[PDB]
Amino acid sequence: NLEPIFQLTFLGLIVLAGPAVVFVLAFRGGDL
Amino acid sequence: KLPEAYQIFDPLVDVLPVIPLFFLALAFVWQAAVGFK
Amino acid sequence: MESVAYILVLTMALAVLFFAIAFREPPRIE
Amino acid sequence: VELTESTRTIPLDEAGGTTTLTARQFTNGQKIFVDTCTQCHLQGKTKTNNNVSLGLADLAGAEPRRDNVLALVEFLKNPKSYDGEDDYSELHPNISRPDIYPEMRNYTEDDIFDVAGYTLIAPKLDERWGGTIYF
Amino acid sequence: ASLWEQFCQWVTSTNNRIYVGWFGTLMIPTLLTATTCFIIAFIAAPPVDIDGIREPVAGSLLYGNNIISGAVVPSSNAIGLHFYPIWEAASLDEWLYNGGPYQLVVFHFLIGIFCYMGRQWELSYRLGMRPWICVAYSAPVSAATAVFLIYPIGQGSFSDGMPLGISGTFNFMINFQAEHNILMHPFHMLGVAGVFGGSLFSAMHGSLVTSSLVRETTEVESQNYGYKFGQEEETYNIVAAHGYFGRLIFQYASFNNSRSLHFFLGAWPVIGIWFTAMGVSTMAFNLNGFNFNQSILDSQGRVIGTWADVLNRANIGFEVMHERNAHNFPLDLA
Amino acid sequence: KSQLTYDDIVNTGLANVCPEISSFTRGTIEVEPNTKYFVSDFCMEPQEYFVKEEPVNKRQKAEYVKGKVLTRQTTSLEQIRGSIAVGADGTLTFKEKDGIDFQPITVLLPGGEEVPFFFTVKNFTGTTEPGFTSINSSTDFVGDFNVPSYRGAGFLDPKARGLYTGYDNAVALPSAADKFRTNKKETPLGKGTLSLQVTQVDGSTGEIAGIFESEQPSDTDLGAKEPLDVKVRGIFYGRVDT
Amino acid sequence: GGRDLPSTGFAWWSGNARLINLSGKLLGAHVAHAGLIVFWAGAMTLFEVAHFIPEKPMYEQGLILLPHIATLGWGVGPAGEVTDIFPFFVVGVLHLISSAVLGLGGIYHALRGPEVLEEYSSFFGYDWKDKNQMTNIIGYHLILLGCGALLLVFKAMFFGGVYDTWAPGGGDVRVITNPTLNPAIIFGYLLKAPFGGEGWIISVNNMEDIIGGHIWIGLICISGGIWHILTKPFGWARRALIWSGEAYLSYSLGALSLMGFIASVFVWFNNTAYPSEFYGPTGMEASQSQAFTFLVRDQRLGANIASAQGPTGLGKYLMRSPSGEIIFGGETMRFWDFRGPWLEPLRGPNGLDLDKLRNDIQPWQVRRAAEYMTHAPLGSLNSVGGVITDVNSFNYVSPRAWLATSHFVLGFFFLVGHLWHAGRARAAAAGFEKGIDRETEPTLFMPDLD
Amino acid sequence: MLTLKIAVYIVVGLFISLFIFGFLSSDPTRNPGRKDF
Amino acid sequence: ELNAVDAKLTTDFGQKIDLNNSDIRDFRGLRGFYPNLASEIIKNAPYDTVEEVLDIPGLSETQKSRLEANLGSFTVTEPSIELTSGDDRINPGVY
Ligand code: CLA
Ligand code: CLA
Ligand code: CLA
Ligand code: CLA
Ligand code: CLA
Ligand SMILES: CC1=C(/C=C/C(C)=C/C=C/C(C)=C/C=C/C=C(C)/C=C/C=C(C)/C=C/C2=C(C)CCCC2(C)C)C(C)(C)CCC1
Ligand SMILES: CC1=C(/C=C/C(C)=C/C=C/C(C)=C/C=C/C=C(C)/C=C/C=C(C)/C=C/C2=C(C)CCCC2(C)C)C(C)(C)CCC1
Ligand SMILES: CCCCCCCCCCCCO[C@@H]1O[C@H](CO)[C@@H](O[C@H]2O[C@H](CO)[C@@H](O)[C@H](O)[C@H]2O)[C@H](O)[C@H]1O
Ligand SMILES: CCCCCCCCCCCCO[C@@H]1O[C@H](CO)[C@@H](O[C@H]2O[C@H](CO)[C@@H](O)[C@H](O)[C@H]2O)[C@H](O)[C@H]1O
Ligand SMILES: CCCCCCCCCCCCO[C@@H]1O[C@H](CO)[C@@H](O[C@H]2O[C@H](CO)[C@@H](O)[C@H](O)[C@H]2O)[C@H](O)[C@H]1O
Ligand code: OEX
Ligand SMILES: [Ca+2]
Ligand SMILES: [Ca+2]
Ligand SMILES: [Cl-]
Ligand SMILES: [Cl-]
Repeated sequence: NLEPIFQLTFLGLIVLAGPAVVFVLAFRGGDL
Repeated sequence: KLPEAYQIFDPLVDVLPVIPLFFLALAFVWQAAVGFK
Repeated sequence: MESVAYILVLTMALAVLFFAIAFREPPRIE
Repeated sequence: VELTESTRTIPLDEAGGTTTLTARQFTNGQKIFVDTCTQCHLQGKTKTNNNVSLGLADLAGAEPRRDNVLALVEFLKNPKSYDGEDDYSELHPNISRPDIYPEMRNYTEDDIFDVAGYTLIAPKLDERWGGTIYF
Repeated sequence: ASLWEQFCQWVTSTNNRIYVGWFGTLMIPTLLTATTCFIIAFIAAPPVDIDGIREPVAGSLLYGNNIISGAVVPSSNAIGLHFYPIWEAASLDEWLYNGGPYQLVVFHFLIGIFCYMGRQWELSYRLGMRPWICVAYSAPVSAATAVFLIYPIGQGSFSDGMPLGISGTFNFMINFQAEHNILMHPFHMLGVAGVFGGSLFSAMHGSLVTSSLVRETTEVESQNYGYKFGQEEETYNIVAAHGYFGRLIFQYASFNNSRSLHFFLGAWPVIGIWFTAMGVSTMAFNLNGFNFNQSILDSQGRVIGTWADVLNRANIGFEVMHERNAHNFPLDLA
Repeated sequence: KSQLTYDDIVNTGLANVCPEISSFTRGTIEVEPNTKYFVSDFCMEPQEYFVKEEPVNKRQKAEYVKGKVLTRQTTSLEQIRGSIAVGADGTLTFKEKDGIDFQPITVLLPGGEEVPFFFTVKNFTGTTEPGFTSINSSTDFVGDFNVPSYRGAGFLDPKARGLYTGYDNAVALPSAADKFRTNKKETPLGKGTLSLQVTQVDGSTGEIAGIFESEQPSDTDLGAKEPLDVKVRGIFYGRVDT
Repeated sequence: GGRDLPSTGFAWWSGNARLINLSGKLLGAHVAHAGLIVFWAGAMTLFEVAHFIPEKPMYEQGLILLPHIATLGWGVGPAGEVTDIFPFFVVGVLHLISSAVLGLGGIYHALRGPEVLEEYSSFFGYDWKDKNQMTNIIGYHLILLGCGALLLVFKAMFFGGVYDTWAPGGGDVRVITNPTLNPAIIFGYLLKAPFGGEGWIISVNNMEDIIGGHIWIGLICISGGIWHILTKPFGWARRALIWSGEAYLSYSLGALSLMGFIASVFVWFNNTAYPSEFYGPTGMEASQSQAFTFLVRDQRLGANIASAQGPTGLGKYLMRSPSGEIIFGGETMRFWDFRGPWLEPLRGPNGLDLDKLRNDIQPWQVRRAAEYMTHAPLGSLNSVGGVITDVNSFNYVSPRAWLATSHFVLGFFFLVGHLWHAGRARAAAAGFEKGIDRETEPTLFMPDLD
Repeated sequence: MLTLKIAVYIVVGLFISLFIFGFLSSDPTRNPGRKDF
Repeated sequence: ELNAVDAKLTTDFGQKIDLNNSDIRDFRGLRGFYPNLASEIIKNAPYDTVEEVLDIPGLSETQKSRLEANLGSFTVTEPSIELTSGDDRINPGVY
């Protein structure tokens, strides 16, 4: 099904988001 | 099942309830980014 | 009469507990 | 071995006829079984009345015999006692009564055929099918 | 200076040989009541109709039991979860026949051990100690509560509580395995990790301290006399222990901080027993261990057995024989 | 109890008590000499229990010793349906048909012996003296009832020996497994004698109440022991359909 | 606010303790957590809806939130059949959207807003030791909590009603018109023994009592809130209690543990607030349903279910409870206090009625008993339903089992948290939470025990 | 049995009241540390 | 010594369906008997000879033909109360 593909894609987006926020805040000298 | 106008975002709905676990893990990720100070 | 044996060994255990608590070697700071 | 053609070859009628379920049909029948009948027919038993199980001898001893596909499909349309006497429509799940058995109201004739076929093929894959509740 | 104040000062006194405390004012009567009734019942109680089918079980020594087989039998299944004190029986003999001593002993025991936990906190407070010894003691308290209170509540009868005896305990475990597959429950697995690891670490810490004692004695005397109660100085070299252990495995797998080590020693078995207590407490509501019966099928659909299937055969053997006269219907629903 | 709900009697021991004819009258249920009267809700409440001690001597009188019931308020037969049949000679016949017509009861005798028995009125046929034209204070149904075995044939002893189930030998002792007479279980059918002496009749509603005295054997443990003789005294209540 | 061990004395694994006296950041942590709770409510509800099969019973689909909505009387009709999925969907979406507002506010207060509210406002600034203000906060929240209870009341009385499993003519949504205001009944419930046959407040068995309770609860909570705003803690309470943030946390942890144990028992035993048509049978119901199912079968085969003695001598199908009530035989004798809307028609004043059991059985009762018996809240951790020795083909674990097990575990670990924080609050108030001072170790000035 | 019930109720009520009035009687002050509170 | 049901098993009761003692599940083997006709037979027991299983009041044509077609599956032995008391002929505890 393309569903297992869409579920894993949404899950990958959500998984990357939080670490991405921390990474941007660390790279740009944010208030971590 | 979701109403027919929303059956599009069904794969997104199936992966939503897990996100607070990711919040708990993100606490640790941020601590590791700050070196567990 | 095995009941007597069982009660006697149990009583020995409990009496040892009593003496070990009431009459123990007093821990002293030296 | 694989799920051969002879494994899925089962009696269609009492007059000697035989039909072969496809692998898709066997899988579908298994799926409906697991979804609708296992709550009471786990491993071919009958928890609410194990005098009338899904074992091959039991299905064959009904009146008329239920060890063929068409009789099973009829039973799931109009269920009866083990002797064909008493009406069991308000007592056993069937497609003829969607008011009292809403869970079955979307199963088509092909689906009922598939679950009857699975019911007939499962006893050949397990010796403990249709046994005592604990066995 | 008032009489109530004088009594309060005596109760909370840290100079009593045995600390009493407010929690103790409850602990002492309840535990004493439980001990008296338990000893009297274990010696002399008449047989108890545990399964409520008028088939009394002899639990006491005077009725033919030995120490291993003797028990205080849980109260009748006919009672279920009903409160059954002495004053609800038409005679002490009816009370005994229906397993009243079990209810009295367990209720007083449960109250007593919760008060024991509170008392541990209380004395730590009066001694100016840190307060968490009671937290560690809450693990065995949780396990005892699971087997004597929570499991009966979930199953619906104090007859399903753990019997107060050795063979009675084994019966409980066997029946529990037959109906819940506790061996295949992950929380029991964490309990086994907790106890195996607790013993492992007890042996490891004891052996490492004993190995690293500072020379203080001669070879004619016990090395224990090299320690003096109340001494300022440490009696073993933690640095030597860490050098040995960090060479036995690798440097980073060894503790150099006694505080961190003693925390780990406390936390591991305590956490493991919390998990196992919660496991028993949740199988009280019939959320059982893993079921992998007929999980593996070949292509034709035939069942390939695994070790879980053989375990299931053992469980079925236990289940079909238990309470052999108590079931009238095909499914053991509780 | 006539106006009491389930929520008002539960947990109070009023479910094990016989109903009582309120209207204190000395009525009479008139009877045609060749008819049948149905009995709807027959209840027998046992109040006294006596067990015939067996003295070690063979010429001493046995005597009946009172016991205390170890079981609780589970001692009453109720909701029993019967018939009263009238012979041509004025004989009244009580014929219990069905209902909750048995209760296992365990009594303790002084000296620590537990005596369970199958308290029952199963298949009771009681007859009065010929010549009755009404059910009154003089009615006294006397007859025999069946006492089946206290333990069923499906029962299993602690070594899993039973009658149509279980082992037929002492499996714990393979070499001496056929030594024990208790390897053979039997469930012989016993007999009791019951008398129903009717003391109060309410003819306006067809109700009858009285006192009973029963005599029956106790449990034998699938034949493991000789049964004792149990005497049960208590009160009963019935309603006659006219 | 220090965010490291050298500045706070708290390690990273105890980092949230660094917020104890940072009221602004603490408020941010609280609002963002509330956001997590509301997010889970909305998202899990939408998951349940997307996974919901409308015709299949709710307890067969792993649902625990839609049963709560359906008990409130939204989206369901008679016997709990689903009329419209849209109300469940609406409930989920509104929680999901509000979650974002709370997340924003939390991240704002936690990250950007004032770390301490004391300076900014006298109204929102609190000191843990300021008993008047802490009681003010207790009061404002007690008034909102009582308002929520009255919201339940309003839904049950004026806004479509709630599901009454005990309704005549079958279970259905009912508008409650006469809630039990009688304080004797309402508070008598509090005074009932927590043992079999009585069940404390778990035995509440009619929506009129539940609704009258929530009118009392709303009234008492609103009154207590007003009292706490207009009063200050009295002397005895000022003397018997520890007045600190960790102390108040430990008090709330004790309360939460108590409520968790209570909720576990409630879902396990009560079928009024937790209707079996949504939550499945209680284990007591499943056992009684088994006894009943084989009562009907054997009777139909011609057995005398009244006079049939079992192998032990007790009646096979029917017996007497220790107080004499006519009850179902077998091991189910333990569940003889069970009350259920499909059983109670067959019960007379003395218990189960022979006339009713021989003439008034209905096919819906037999079907219900079969369904409840085969859905006994027994199952494995990997959701293999039925007894643990059964094979793998039945995917079912009761929602009652999930909810009861989960809330017992949470109640226990929150009791542990209460002990942890209560002992720590006591030691920290007394000044020895960090260890024993070497110079003034108390035991060095105490006499020997012997 | 009524005599025994009343005896048990009296004893239990006395012990519970003793517990409550004890932990109410300035119990936080009964420690070797700070006792101002 | 043999107990009474084991001795019964030594007789014809162990070979064929016994009209006076066999439980309702033993009639499952005859097509069209379980449950109604088996119920009526067990209800009108005992029987003195197999032939008089045809003289049960209220029996119809179908049941009479069904009984006559299976007369040779039937035997009659003395009613043993070890298989009848307590409605054991309907539910002996076997599922
Ligand atoms: C419910 C979970 C929760 C919450 C609400 C908080 C909240 C807080 N923590 Mg705690 N913490 C938690 C769990 C939690 N923590 C856990 C599990 C641990 C152990 C790892 C810690 C360990 C810890 C330490 C060690 C410290 C805190 C501190 C703090 C406070 C300052 C935060 C800060 O500056 O971080 C800055 C972090 C970042 C800037 C990284 C990004 C964080 C944002 C919020 C991510 C949000 C993403 C989200 C998807 C966006 C949605 C937007 C929109 C949709 C609404 C803050 C109030 C600090 C404190 O006490 O301050 C005095 C501190 O020192 N925490
Ligand atoms: C009160 C909490 C609660 C309860 C009762 C349930 C119950 C259920 N959920 Mg839900 N769920 C919850 C919270 C809850 N959930 C949360 C917080 C999330 C977000 C992750 C989800 C996400 C979720 C999804 C996505 C799905 C479910 C599903 C289910 C069903 C099957 C569960 C299953 O197979 O578990 C398997 C059991 C386990 C994984 C065991 C977990 C063991 C935990 C981690 C132990 C922790 C205990 C303790 C606190 C540890 C502390 C240690 C320390 C204190 C010492 C069941 C009805 C499924 C379903 O049927 O949906 C329709 C499904 O697909 N749930
Ligand atoms: C428990 C929740 C809570 C609490 C106590 C506070 C408290 C505070 N906030 Mg915060 N805030 C919150 C939630 C909360 N906020 C949320 C969820 C958001 C996201 C929208 C914000 C966003 C926010 C911003 C952006 C700012 C504040 C500011 C403030 C301060 C002044 C508030 C004000 O204007 O006076 C009182 C305000 C009012 C009386 C009007 C608002 C009342 C609300 C909006 C209506 C009722 C609430 C709700 C809709 C009804 C019930 C809720 C429901 C769940 C039952 C004060 C310390 C300000 C600050 O730091 O100043 C220095 C500031 O700049 N807050
Ligand atoms: C979450 C709600 C909440 C909270 C946190 C508080 C908190 C407080 N209240 Mg308030 N109160 C509330 C709701 C609340 N109240 C409501 C709704 C009302 C209206 C009825 C009141 C009415 C009220 C009055 C009239 C008084 C307080 C007082 C107090 C203070 C001390 C009370 C105390 O020592 O309790 C602990 C309780 C005791 C010491 C009493 C002993 C009871 C024994 C131990 C039996 C306990 C039962 C048992 C242990 C639990 C059984 C379980 C089951 C019943 C649930 C404290 C600040 C007092 C105060 O100082 O006023 C300002 C005071 O006099 N409250
Ligand atoms: C609302 C409840 C509540 C609140 C607000 C707090 C708040 C606090 N606690 Mg307490 N605590 C609570 C409940 C609560 N606790 C409970 C219920 C327990 C018993 C288990 C404890 C046990 C406890 C201890 C033992 C300690 C605290 C401490 C603290 C402080 C620092 C906490 C911190 O930074 O954690 C940081 C958070 C983490 C490190 C994350 C923990 C991760 C756990 C193991 C996961 C739990 C399982 C979870 C459900 C995930 C399962 C899924 C899995 C498959 C991945 C803070 C004041 C500390 C303290 O005293 O400071 C003064 C401290 O040492 N708490
Ligand atoms: C402070 C802090 C923290 C925390 C945080 C938090 C806790 C947060 C929260 C937050 C949150 C809580 C969030 C939320 C959000 C959400 C959202 C974003 C929403 C969205 C929605 C939507 C978009 C929807 C849609 C839809 C619809 C409408 C319908 C159906 C379908 C769908 C689903 C598609 C941590 C730990 C990290 C650490 C550091 C600090
Ligand atoms: C809604 C509802 C209802 C109602 C209910 C109610 C009415 C409630 C109430 C409740 C309540 C009424 C509550 C209470 C509580 C209590 C508690 C919880 C207490 C506690 C206490 C404490 C905690 C104390 C402490 C202490 C002590 C012990 C002494 C000294 C020291 C101190 C202070 C520490 C009903 C059931 C009808 C129905 C259903 C629904
Ligand atoms: C391929 C094998 C896989 C490797 C697995 C990796 C696991 C290691 C990650 C665990 C911790 C991660 O977060 C870790 O915390 C430390 C605390 O000492 C942080 O802090 C570190 O910062 C700098 C480097 O940036 C160091 O000079 C400093 O000595 C240290 O404090 C680091 O950012 C990171 O090393
Ligand atoms: C304060 C400390 C002392 C504790 C209190 C003492 C009271 C306890 C009484 C038991 C003492 C022995 O007294 C008596 O023992 C016999 C021996 O089994 C018991 O006898 C019981 O068991 C025997 C054999 O198992 C049976 O034959 C007998 O019928 C039965 O009643 C009596 O029931 C008991 O009354
Ligand atoms: C000192 C601290 C506080 C202590 C004060 C407590 C004193 C004890 C008072 C209550 C104890 C007695 O309470 C009383 O007990 C008898 C039991 O025989 C109960 O009696 C109950 O059961 C008996 C028989 O089992 C029935 O005859 C009666 O119909 C029923 O009400 C009463 O309902 C109860 O009111
Ligand atoms: O009691 Mn003791 O062991 Ca609990 O599961 Mn049901 O019940 Mn009886 O059988 Mn299996
Ligand atoms: Ca989906
Ligand atoms: Ca189903
Ligand atoms: Cl057993
Ligand atoms: Cl049973």
